[PDB]
Amino acid sequence: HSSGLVPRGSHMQEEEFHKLANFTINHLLEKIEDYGDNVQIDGFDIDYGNEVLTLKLGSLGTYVLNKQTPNRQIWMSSPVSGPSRFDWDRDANAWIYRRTEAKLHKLLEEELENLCGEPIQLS
Amino acid sequence: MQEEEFHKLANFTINHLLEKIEDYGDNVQIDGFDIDYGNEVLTLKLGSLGTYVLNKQTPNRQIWMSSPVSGPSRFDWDRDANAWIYRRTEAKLHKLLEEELENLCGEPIQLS
Repeated sequence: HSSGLVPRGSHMQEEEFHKLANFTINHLLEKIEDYGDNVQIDGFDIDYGNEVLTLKLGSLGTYVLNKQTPNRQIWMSSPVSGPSRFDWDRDANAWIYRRTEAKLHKLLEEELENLCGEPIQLS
Repeated sequence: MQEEEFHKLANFTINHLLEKIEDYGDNVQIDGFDIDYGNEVLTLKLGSLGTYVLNKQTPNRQIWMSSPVSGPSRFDWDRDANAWIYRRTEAKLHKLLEEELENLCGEPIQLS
Protein backbone atom coordinates (compact mmCIF):
# COMPACT_ATOMS: atom_id res chain seq x y z
CA HIS A 1 0.00 0.00 0.00
CA SER A 2 3.08 2.19 -0.47
CA SER A 3 4.90 1.08 -3.66
CA GLY A 4 3.78 1.40 -7.26
CA LEU A 5 5.85 0.69 -10.36
CA VAL A 6 8.40 -1.90 -9.18
CA PRO A 7 11.02 -3.28 -11.61
CA ARG A 8 10.92 -6.94 -12.59
CA GLY A 9 13.03 -9.13 -14.84
CA SER A 10 10.42 -11.62 -16.08
CA HIS A 11 8.97 -9.06 -18.49
CA MET A 12 6.13 -10.22 -20.70
CA GLN A 13 6.57 -8.46 -24.04
CA GLU A 14 4.16 -5.54 -24.43
CA GLU A 15 2.49 -7.17 -27.43
CA GLU A 16 1.59 -10.37 -25.56
CA PHE A 17 0.33 -8.40 -22.55
CA HIS A 18 -2.13 -6.41 -24.67
CA LYS A 19 -3.67 -9.54 -26.22
CA LEU A 20 -4.30 -11.29 -22.90
CA ALA A 21 -5.43 -8.16 -21.05
CA ASN A 22 -7.71 -6.92 -23.85
CA PHE A 23 -9.36 -10.33 -24.19
CA THR A 24 -9.85 -10.76 -20.43
CA ILE A 25 -11.29 -7.26 -19.93
CA ASN A 26 -13.62 -7.62 -22.92
CA HIS A 27 -14.94 -10.94 -21.61
CA LEU A 28 -15.63 -9.37 -18.20
CA LEU A 29 -17.51 -6.42 -19.73
CA GLU A 30 -19.86 -8.68 -21.70
CA LYS A 31 -20.64 -11.08 -18.84
CA ILE A 32 -21.17 -8.45 -16.14
CA GLU A 33 -23.47 -6.58 -18.54
CA ASP A 34 -25.73 -9.64 -18.71
CA TYR A 35 -25.57 -9.81 -14.91
CA GLY A 36 -27.13 -6.35 -14.67
CA ASP A 37 -30.08 -7.48 -16.80
CA ASN A 38 -30.88 -10.50 -14.60
CA VAL A 39 -30.58 -8.67 -11.26
CA GLN A 40 -31.94 -5.25 -10.30
CA ILE A 41 -29.35 -3.08 -8.54
CA ASP A 42 -30.49 0.52 -8.11
CA GLY A 43 -27.80 2.53 -9.87
CA PHE A 44 -26.23 -0.31 -11.86
CA ASP A 45 -23.88 1.00 -14.54
CA ILE A 46 -20.94 -0.70 -16.28
CA ASP A 47 -18.82 1.09 -18.88
CA TYR A 48 -15.38 1.18 -20.47
CA GLY A 49 -13.35 4.17 -21.61
CA ASN A 50 -9.76 5.48 -21.69
CA GLU A 51 -8.52 2.00 -20.70
CA VAL A 52 -10.50 1.83 -17.43
CA LEU A 53 -13.46 -0.45 -16.68
CA THR A 54 -16.05 0.98 -14.29
CA LEU A 55 -18.83 -0.92 -12.50
CA LYS A 56 -21.16 1.20 -10.37
CA LEU A 57 -23.33 -0.93 -8.07
CA GLY A 58 -25.37 2.02 -6.83
CA SER A 59 -25.08 2.67 -3.10
CA LEU A 60 -22.95 -0.50 -2.80
CA GLY A 61 -19.77 1.07 -4.24
CA THR A 62 -17.73 1.13 -7.43
CA TYR A 63 -15.28 -1.30 -9.01
CA VAL A 64 -12.40 0.06 -11.10
CA LEU A 65 -10.15 -2.02 -13.36
CA ASN A 66 -7.34 -0.78 -15.58
CA LYS A 67 -4.16 -1.96 -17.28
CA GLN A 68 -0.81 -0.85 -15.86
CA THR A 69 1.36 -1.42 -18.91
CA PRO A 70 4.77 -0.61 -17.32
CA ASN A 71 4.21 -3.36 -14.72
CA ARG A 72 2.52 -5.87 -17.09
CA GLN A 73 -0.38 -6.10 -14.63
CA ILE A 74 -4.12 -5.64 -14.26
CA TRP A 75 -5.01 -3.42 -11.29
CA MET A 76 -8.35 -3.54 -9.47
CA SER A 77 -9.95 -1.38 -6.79
CA SER A 78 -12.82 -3.03 -4.96
CA PRO A 79 -15.43 -1.80 -2.46
CA VAL A 80 -15.10 -5.11 -0.57
CA SER A 81 -11.36 -5.85 -0.50
CA GLY A 82 -9.63 -2.68 -1.73
CA PRO A 83 -6.57 -2.83 -3.98
CA SER A 84 -4.97 -5.81 -5.69
CA ARG A 85 -2.55 -6.51 -8.55
CA PHE A 86 -2.73 -9.48 -10.91
CA ASP A 87 0.02 -11.16 -12.93
CA TRP A 88 -0.38 -13.66 -15.74
CA ASP A 89 0.63 -17.18 -14.69
CA ARG A 90 1.74 -19.36 -17.60
CA ASP A 91 1.24 -22.62 -15.67
CA ALA A 92 -2.22 -21.83 -14.28
CA ASN A 93 -3.43 -19.86 -17.35
CA ALA A 94 -5.06 -17.21 -15.17
CA TRP A 95 -4.50 -13.82 -13.54
CA ILE A 96 -3.26 -14.23 -9.97
CA TYR A 97 -2.83 -11.84 -7.02
CA ARG A 98 0.45 -13.23 -5.68
CA ARG A 99 0.05 -11.75 -2.19
CA THR A 100 -2.88 -14.11 -1.53
CA GLU A 101 -2.89 -16.47 -4.59
CA ALA A 102 -6.53 -15.62 -5.41
CA LYS A 103 -7.53 -15.95 -9.06
CA LEU A 104 -9.05 -12.86 -10.65
CA HIS A 105 -12.21 -14.38 -12.12
CA LYS A 106 -12.90 -16.53 -9.05
CA LEU A 107 -12.50 -13.54 -6.73
CA LEU A 108 -15.01 -11.41 -8.64
CA GLU A 109 -17.38 -14.39 -8.70
CA GLU A 110 -17.15 -14.69 -4.91
CA GLU A 111 -17.55 -10.99 -4.08
CA LEU A 112 -20.41 -10.18 -6.47
CA GLU A 113 -22.53 -13.05 -5.14
CA ASN A 114 -22.11 -11.79 -1.57
CA LEU A 115 -23.04 -8.24 -2.61
CA CYS A 116 -25.96 -8.84 -4.99
CA GLY A 117 -27.27 -12.22 -3.82
CA GLU A 118 -27.22 -13.91 -7.23
CA PRO A 119 -24.37 -16.00 -8.67
CA ILE A 120 -22.36 -15.29 -11.80
CA GLN A 121 -19.98 -17.42 -13.87
CA LEU A 122 -16.94 -15.50 -15.14
CA SER A 123 -14.61 -18.51 -15.52
CA MET B 1 -20.80 13.02 6.50
CA GLN B 2 -24.17 13.16 4.76
CA GLU B 3 -24.22 11.32 1.44
CA GLU B 4 -25.43 14.57 -0.13
CA GLU B 5 -22.57 16.63 1.28
CA PHE B 6 -20.04 13.98 0.23
CA HIS B 7 -21.18 14.17 -3.39
CA LYS B 8 -20.94 17.98 -3.41
CA LEU B 9 -17.35 18.25 -2.15
CA ALA B 10 -16.00 15.26 -4.08
CA ASN B 11 -17.49 16.51 -7.35
CA PHE B 12 -15.95 19.93 -6.66
CA THR B 13 -12.52 18.54 -5.79
CA ILE B 14 -12.35 16.16 -8.77
CA ASN B 15 -13.65 18.77 -11.23
CA HIS B 16 -11.20 21.40 -9.96
CA LEU B 17 -8.36 18.90 -10.46
CA LEU B 18 -9.56 18.06 -13.98
CA GLU B 19 -9.38 21.64 -15.28
CA LYS B 20 -5.94 22.32 -13.80
CA ILE B 21 -4.36 19.15 -15.19
CA GLU B 22 -5.76 20.05 -18.61
CA ASP B 23 -4.03 23.44 -18.45
CA TYR B 24 -0.87 21.70 -17.24
CA GLY B 25 -0.85 19.38 -20.26
CA ASP B 26 -1.01 22.35 -22.63
CA ASN B 27 1.97 24.14 -21.03
CA VAL B 28 4.26 21.08 -20.83
CA GLN B 29 5.21 18.52 -23.48
CA ILE B 30 4.33 15.00 -22.34
CA ASP B 31 4.40 12.37 -25.09
CA GLY B 32 1.05 10.60 -24.80
CA PHE B 33 -0.74 12.96 -22.42
CA ASP B 34 -4.46 12.23 -22.20
CA ILE B 35 -6.86 13.14 -19.39
CA ASP B 36 -10.57 12.34 -19.37
CA TYR B 37 -13.57 12.11 -17.06
CA GLY B 38 -16.60 9.85 -17.35
CA ASN B 39 -19.03 7.84 -15.21
CA GLU B 40 -17.64 9.62 -12.12
CA VAL B 41 -14.05 8.38 -12.66
CA LEU B 42 -11.03 10.56 -13.43
CA THR B 43 -8.28 9.05 -15.58
CA LEU B 44 -4.85 10.58 -16.26
CA LYS B 45 -2.65 8.73 -18.76
CA LEU B 46 0.94 10.02 -18.78
CA GLY B 47 2.00 7.96 -21.79
CA SER B 48 4.66 5.34 -21.08
CA LEU B 49 4.90 6.63 -17.48
CA GLY B 50 1.67 4.98 -16.25
CA THR B 51 -1.93 5.85 -15.46
CA TYR B 52 -3.58 7.64 -12.54
CA VAL B 53 -7.13 6.70 -11.52
CA LEU B 54 -9.33 8.67 -9.12
CA ASN B 55 -12.92 7.91 -8.17
CA LYS B 56 -15.47 8.41 -5.42
CA GLN B 57 -16.15 5.55 -3.01
CA THR B 58 -19.61 6.56 -1.82
CA PRO B 59 -20.14 3.91 0.92
CA ASN B 60 -16.94 5.04 2.66
CA ARG B 61 -17.35 8.81 2.03
CA GLN B 62 -13.85 8.77 0.54
CA ILE B 63 -11.90 9.64 -2.59
CA TRP B 64 -9.72 6.75 -3.77
CA MET B 65 -6.61 7.16 -5.92
CA SER B 66 -4.34 4.71 -7.72
CA SER B 67 -0.93 6.05 -8.70
CA PRO B 68 1.92 4.68 -10.84
CA VAL B 69 4.38 6.21 -8.36
CA SER B 70 2.88 5.47 -4.93
CA GLY B 71 -0.01 3.05 -5.53
CA PRO B 72 -3.25 3.19 -3.53
CA SER B 73 -4.47 5.75 -1.02
CA ARG B 74 -7.71 6.77 0.72
CA PHE B 75 -8.70 10.35 1.55
CA ASP B 76 -11.08 11.78 4.17
CA TRP B 77 -12.39 15.33 4.34
CA ASP B 78 -10.98 17.36 7.25
CA ARG B 79 -13.12 20.38 8.16
CA ASP B 80 -10.31 22.29 9.89
CA ALA B 81 -7.68 21.92 7.15
CA ASN B 82 -10.19 22.10 4.25
CA ALA B 83 -8.45 19.29 2.39
CA TRP B 84 -8.56 15.55 1.73
CA ILE B 85 -6.24 13.60 4.04
CA TYR B 86 -4.75 10.10 3.86
CA ARG B 87 -4.80 9.33 7.58
CA ARG B 88 -2.14 6.61 7.31
CA THR B 89 0.43 9.23 6.26
CA GLU B 90 -1.34 12.62 6.79
CA ALA B 91 -0.71 13.59 3.17
CA LYS B 92 -3.05 16.10 1.56
CA LEU B 93 -4.55 15.00 -1.75
CA HIS B 94 -3.69 18.12 -3.75
CA LYS B 95 -0.18 18.51 -2.30
CA LEU B 96 0.64 14.88 -3.08
CA LEU B 97 -0.37 15.24 -6.74
CA GLU B 98 1.61 18.49 -7.01
CA GLU B 99 4.84 16.77 -5.95
CA GLU B 100 4.57 13.69 -8.18
CA LEU B 101 3.63 15.51 -11.39
CA GLU B 102 6.54 17.93 -10.94
CA ASN B 103 8.98 15.05 -10.43
CA LEU B 104 7.55 13.30 -13.50
CA CYS B 105 7.18 16.26 -15.86
CA GLY B 106 9.82 18.69 -14.56
CA GLU B 107 7.48 21.68 -14.21
CA PRO B 108 5.63 22.89 -11.09
CA ILE B 109 1.86 23.00 -10.77
CA GLN B 110 -0.72 24.73 -8.55
CA LEU B 111 -3.63 22.46 -7.59
CA SER B 112 -4.73 24.30 -4.42
